Amino acid sequence: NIVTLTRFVWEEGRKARGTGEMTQLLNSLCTAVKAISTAVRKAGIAHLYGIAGSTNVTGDQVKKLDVLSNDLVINVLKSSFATCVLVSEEDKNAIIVEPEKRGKYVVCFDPLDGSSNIDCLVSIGTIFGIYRKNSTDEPSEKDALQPGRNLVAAGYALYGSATMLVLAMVNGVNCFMLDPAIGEFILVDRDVKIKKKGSIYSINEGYAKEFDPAITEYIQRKKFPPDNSAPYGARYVGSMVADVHRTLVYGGIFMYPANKKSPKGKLRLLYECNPMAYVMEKAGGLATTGKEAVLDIVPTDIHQRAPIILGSPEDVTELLEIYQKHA
Amino acid sequence: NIVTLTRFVWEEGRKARGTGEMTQLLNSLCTAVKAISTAVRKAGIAHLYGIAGSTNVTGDQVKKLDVLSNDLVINVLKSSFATCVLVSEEDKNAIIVEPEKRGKYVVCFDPLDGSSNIDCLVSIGTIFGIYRKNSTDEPSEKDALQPGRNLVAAGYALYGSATMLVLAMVNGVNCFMLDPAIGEFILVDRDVKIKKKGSIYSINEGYAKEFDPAITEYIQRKKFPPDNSAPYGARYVGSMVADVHRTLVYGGIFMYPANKKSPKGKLRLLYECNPMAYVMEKAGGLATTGKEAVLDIVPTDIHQRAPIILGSPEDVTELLEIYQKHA
Amino acid sequence: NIVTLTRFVWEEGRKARGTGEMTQLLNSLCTAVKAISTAVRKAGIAHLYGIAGSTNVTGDQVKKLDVLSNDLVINVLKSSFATCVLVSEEDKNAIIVEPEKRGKYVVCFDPLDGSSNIDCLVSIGTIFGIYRKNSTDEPSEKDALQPGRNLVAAGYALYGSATMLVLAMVNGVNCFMLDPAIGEFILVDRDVKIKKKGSIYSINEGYAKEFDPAITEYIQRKKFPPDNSAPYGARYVGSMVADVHRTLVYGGIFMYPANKKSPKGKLRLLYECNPMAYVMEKAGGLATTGKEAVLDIVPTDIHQRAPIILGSPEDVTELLEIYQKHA
Amino acid sequence: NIVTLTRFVWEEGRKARGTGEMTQLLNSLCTAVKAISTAVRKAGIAHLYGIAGSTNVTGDQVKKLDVLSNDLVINVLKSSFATCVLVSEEDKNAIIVEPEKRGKYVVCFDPLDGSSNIDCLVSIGTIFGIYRKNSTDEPSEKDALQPGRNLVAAGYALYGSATMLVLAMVNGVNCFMLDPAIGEFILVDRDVKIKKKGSIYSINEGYAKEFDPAITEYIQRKKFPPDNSAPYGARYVGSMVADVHRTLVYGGIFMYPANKKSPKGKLRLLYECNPMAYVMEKAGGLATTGKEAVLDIVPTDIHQRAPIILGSPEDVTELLEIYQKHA
Ligand SMILES: Nc1ncnc2c1ncn2[C@@H]1O[C@H](COP(=O)(O)O)[C@@H](O)[C@H]1O
Ligand SMILES: Nc1ncnc2c1ncn2[C@@H]1O[C@H](COP(=O)(O)O)[C@@H](O)[C@H]1O
Ligand SMILES: Nc1ncnc2c1ncn2[C@@H]1O[C@H](COP(=O)(O)O)[C@@H](O)[C@H]1O
Ligand SMILES: Nc1ncnc2c1ncn2[C@@H]1O[C@H](COP(=O)(O)O)[C@@H](O)[C@H]1O
Ligand SMILES: O=P(O)(O)OC[C@H]1O[C@](O)(CO)[C@@H](O)[C@@H]1O
Ligand SMILES: O=P(O)(O)OC[C@H]1O[C@](O)(CO)[C@@H](O)[C@@H]1O
Ligand SMILES: O=P(O)(O)OC[C@H]1O[C@](O)(CO)[C@@H](O)[C@@H]1O
Ligand SMILES: O=P(O)(O)OC[C@H]1O[C@](O)(CO)[C@@H](O)[C@@H]1O
Ligand SMILES: [Mg+2]
Ligand SMILES: [Mg+2]
Ligand SMILES: [Mg+2]
Ligand SMILES: [Mg+2]
Ligand SMILES: [Mg+2]
Ligand SMILES: [Mg+2]
Ligand SMILES: [Mg+2]
Ligand SMILES: [Mg+2]
Repeated sequence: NIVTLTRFVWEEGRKARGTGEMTQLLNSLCTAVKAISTAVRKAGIAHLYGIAGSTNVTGDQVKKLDVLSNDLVINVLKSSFATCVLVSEEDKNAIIVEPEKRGKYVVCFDPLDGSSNIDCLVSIGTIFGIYRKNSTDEPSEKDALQPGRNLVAAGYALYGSATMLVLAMVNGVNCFMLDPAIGEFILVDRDVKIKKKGSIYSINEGYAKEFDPAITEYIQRKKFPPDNSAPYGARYVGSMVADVHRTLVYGGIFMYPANKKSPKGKLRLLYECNPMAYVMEKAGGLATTGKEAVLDIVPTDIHQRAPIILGSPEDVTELLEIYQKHA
Repeated sequence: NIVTLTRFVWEEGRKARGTGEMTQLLNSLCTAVKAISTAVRKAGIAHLYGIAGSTNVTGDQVKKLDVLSNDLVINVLKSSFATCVLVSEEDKNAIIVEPEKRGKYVVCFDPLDGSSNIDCLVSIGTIFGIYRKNSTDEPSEKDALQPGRNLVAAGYALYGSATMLVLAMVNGVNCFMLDPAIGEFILVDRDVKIKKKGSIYSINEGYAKEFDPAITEYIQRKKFPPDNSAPYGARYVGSMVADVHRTLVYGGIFMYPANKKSPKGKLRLLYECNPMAYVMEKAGGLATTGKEAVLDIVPTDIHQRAPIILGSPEDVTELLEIYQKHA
Repeated sequence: NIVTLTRFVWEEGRKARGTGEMTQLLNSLCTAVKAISTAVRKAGIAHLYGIAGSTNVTGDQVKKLDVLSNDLVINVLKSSFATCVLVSEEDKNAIIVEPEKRGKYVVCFDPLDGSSNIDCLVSIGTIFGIYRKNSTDEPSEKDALQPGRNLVAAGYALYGSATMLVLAMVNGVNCFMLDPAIGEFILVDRDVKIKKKGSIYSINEGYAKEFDPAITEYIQRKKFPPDNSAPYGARYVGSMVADVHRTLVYGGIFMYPANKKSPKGKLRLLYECNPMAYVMEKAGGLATTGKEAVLDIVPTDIHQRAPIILGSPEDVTELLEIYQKHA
Repeated sequence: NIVTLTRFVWEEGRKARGTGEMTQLLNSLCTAVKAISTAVRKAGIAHLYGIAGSTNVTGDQVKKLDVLSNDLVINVLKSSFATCVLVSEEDKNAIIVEPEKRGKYVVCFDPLDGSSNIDCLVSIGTIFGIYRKNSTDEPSEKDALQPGRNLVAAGYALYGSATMLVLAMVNGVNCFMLDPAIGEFILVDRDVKIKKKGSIYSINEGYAKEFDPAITEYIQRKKFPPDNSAPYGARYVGSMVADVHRTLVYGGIFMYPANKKSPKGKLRLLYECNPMAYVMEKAGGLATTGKEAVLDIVPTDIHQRAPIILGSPEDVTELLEIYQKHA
């Protein structure tokens, strides 16, 4: 028996006795992701470039891709009827859903992540996190400011060589590969577990001059092992979604620590760090700032940043013990 | 006035006064590339997972994406009628073409490069180079041992967020985007030129402990600019096709130098290094082992390796100077 | 707000307070239909024809299309968990679903209809009818033998110039167009109503010599109107699904009356006539044998045939009154 | 050994000693055909219905499939560099090509035929014919008034259950299936020949009351064979492209004779009748007005109509005899 994304969420929803609202919300993400995937893959681009003449639009319009993604995501989510608040990376303010379309779920998302790789055609993706609304108050920003630990579902779509959607929930992590011939995601990996230990480390070493001594020491150790084993390989694609997926699936460690340009980290906590930390923990892995668990942080700004270290438990831990040794 | 790959090749053929044999060869390759693209993006994956039933099969028994790619290329090329010898990464020996199907061209390719990335869905590609056959004697392996300087055409397809075909000939480098809705590459970037100086460096820093002193000095300068300029950023996807493409388009440098466990470099001369050296030079860049232009090596074995450093002219030149300083 | 098939069935299901089982069953048809559509449209056919060599399958296998369709349909339905009995046109016996996968719904279907048009590439389609199981007995054939009037949902997919899925239920008829770029059906026509009267008649006149006098008289009247208006146009595609859809959407009348080769009609009652009659009545139209309503017939053979006349009410009626005038 | 349309055209070009101008012309058409196909099958229809938002628009304001088709064809042909005059169904006057873009070929086409079928999703097609330019004077409309006998190439694309391109030249008719997964037509039927005698007749029987006596006699014989043979079956899709294709492949006859409200027939000479007459004759069939081979008419107006009867040689001959018997 083959399992499709659609069927899988449905089955899970019954097991959990849902009213179906969260299930429709998930079905809606899928749609969004398929629509983004098709755009990213450049289908229909011959029109932009004149295959039918440059007479095609009467006035002004073409779209950047992340603008489009954002529109797809927002619009599909509202149409779901499952949400009351949304937080996009592209909006200075939480969007609040009209009462007619208002469900009970808060959704944080990065509609298109890894934009310095968009032009060079490198892997890019979409990041999401779902919360249940925890107040009887009219829906506002505060509803989005919960710790990642209160997540009900999270995950990401990866537009790589193929398109994959990874979904994490209370019971674990599942991967579905998009079949673009029939528009259906297919469970291809079930209940995924990251290796305890890894052989790849992933960090942008260009900030070498600004790392703290923990990260400096750890990096040396990945390259000149004290036990004299083979040094870790290094991979940094530059798209968080890509680097984290490879981390999930081959194991190892991903790092985006604090900097002078950012002393608080670069990556966003609501819609980059959190969901990626939820996925890592559901899969037997760790996600820390160096000092504490990403999921336990209570945000104050929807666009707050945080340092993030995630990956195999022995690897992350090894770095936590350096921070400890140092403090 | 939209220019598709087929038209462009056709015209370039006219200007060259071609017999039309090479043009057909290139048309053939486009077709191989669109076919691999669809396979890589997993159209019809649902059949492999029993959508239609017939579910005994999913086991370690069926054709890998890398093997499929190879077959597509060999067959689509032979069917061209323009080739007499092919070299593939995936075969110990050059394939001699059937006298009946024979043509003058010699083709070296890597049907699918970046196979450490395959399972994690990161970008992967196809690299190729085309030579004119030098001797009059029967077609034999040694027809492929010609230095890169002799390349009549060379380039690659990147399967990334989108699929792209980059093609370099005597008079420049051009980029064509695959519109998978119609099966057609659209020229999106004409006569491409790499910038003189980038701000990104690409290398696997995990081999730090095997690096020669110049590579070592070089990295340091990128991190701690002795002149106080901004430090370069780092990127290493792990797929040559992707790292190189980014280098073409954003500028900067890409390096797979010799190291102790790879005393000759790891990347293959005939179908990885030469193809990308040719693109880089046709685009105003450099490609060097550290002591010598890659294109000038006289090859001695079809699977020979070479150290390769390629990218923007100023960034390669700076490194070469370091190499000179280490006499 | 755009409505997708998925969302539409969901919304309807809640309104009707379903446990969701019938809703998953519908979601499962969709999938099946997308999969059939992609096959029919010939995607991936380059493999059959050797694009990768004729070395591709080790032993014996390619599939006819209606065989495939059948496998898709059966397998997707079982996987739904919504069914206990299925009746395919391709199976001499009702399939009975294993108790582990056994839902409460009986499904009758023609997996691929219009097969004399398959080779000439004319429009083809899939026909379905859903019943609720009406016994507390272990599920057997008798569960499929209900009159069309006990239908809970029915409809068809059309693989024409575009692919459309038409769905009828207690409350009416809705059309969704397949967007093959993102694999999603889009409500494009809502609550469809056939015209009271039409200007097209549709019958295979080649059986002229064997019609009864009712049909003979009616045909003359469509061609030499007694009121002297313009004669109806004639259309017979040869695929029931195509002729009936055009009937639904432009109005008029479709006929496949009794014959000597068939004195009982050609078309099958469980999975051709019934669903097509349910769709016609939900849309303000009529479906008769000449003597009685198709939906009211209680079948005795799952593969029983019946005469069928359907289309605009004034048109069908005009023919009923000829039968009456004659009897 | 798989043969794609591009290869086939290329070779036929070699054998013909072509300049390669006509070959490019045909390549261009393939590209137009794949583009219309995608549009007809409704990829990206979700955008027209506000998936991405921007929902003011769906109203009677945006480009019809028929207009889009026309633009694709004109532009893709002009970009060929092989044409000096085009005739389209959709334009009152021939389009003269810009001297800069000029070539020797004259092209008559029907970008989208069967528009009464468009809304019901029944098959529709694109018909074309190519002439060599006869005079030396400036390119003008009258360059298109050449009898069909002069056609250098002719054929059509059928958008049906699958998309097909049928192409007839001096040395035969071949059929190529579009694999929309890779954007490539595959030759599936080589040197096609219509059978001598079919058992299907195609006509709009609704015009019975305007039919000339021979057509009338003819129909009767198909229904009541005076020799007691089996009666022919009837089929009339309503789209010339589909009815004709079926005629090519199953055999039999297709008829649009003159009738009183269409005293000259309805179908257009330059871009409907000639293109299909040429295919039929190159395939061993006949095409006649009833008194004269269609290809021999000297046309006098680019939108002139003609009565046309085409199909198997025995079935056309039988009808012609009836016409002779009516002196
Ligand atoms: N598809 C699903 N998968 C897993 N849990 C679900 C699903 N649907 C609902 N639930 C659980 O039930 C809770 C209430 O669902 P709902 O009743 O739709 O708001 C959710 O917050 C989930 O924890
Ligand atoms: N499409 C083309 N683009 C650029 N150069 C070409 C093309 N076709 C042929 N040539 C040049 O002309 C030489 C002979 O062409 P051919 O007769 O096809 O072998 C080739 O080796 C190329 O150097
Ligand atoms: N998606 C739906 N649309 C319309 N009616 C439905 C739907 N789902 C369930 N129902 C109605 O509720 C009945 C019981 O549904 P179920 O509880 O799924 O067996 C069905 O037989 C339908 O009449
Ligand atoms: N691809 C082709 N297939 C068949 N005949 C061709 C082809 N190309 C050219 N010809 C024949 O040669 C003539 C001159 O070709 P051209 O130089 O392309 O105008 C054409 O009018 C055709 O009759
Ligand atoms: O170039 P930098 O500073 O390493 O940042 C790249 C990071 O930025 C992001 O685009 C988020 O801004 C991530 O996808 C990625 O990890
Ligand atoms: O893991 P390493 O040693 O850095 O290798 C990366 C290189 O591996 C290769 O796959 C070797 O073919 C290249 O595509 C890529 O540049
Ligand atoms: O050629 P005939 O006898 O008119 O039958 C065609 C009919 O047969 C069917 O294929 C069902 O067998 C219908 O789709 C269609 O209406
Ligand atoms: O409805 P009628 O008069 O039979 O016309 C059918 C004919 O109409 C046309 O659309 C006229 O272009 C043809 O495609 C088709 O053969
Ligand atoms: Mg973003
Ligand atoms: Mg981001
Ligand atoms: Mg390689
Ligand atoms: Mg390889
Ligand atoms: Mg059938
Ligand atoms: Mg049938
Ligand atoms: Mg027409
Ligand atoms: Mg037209």
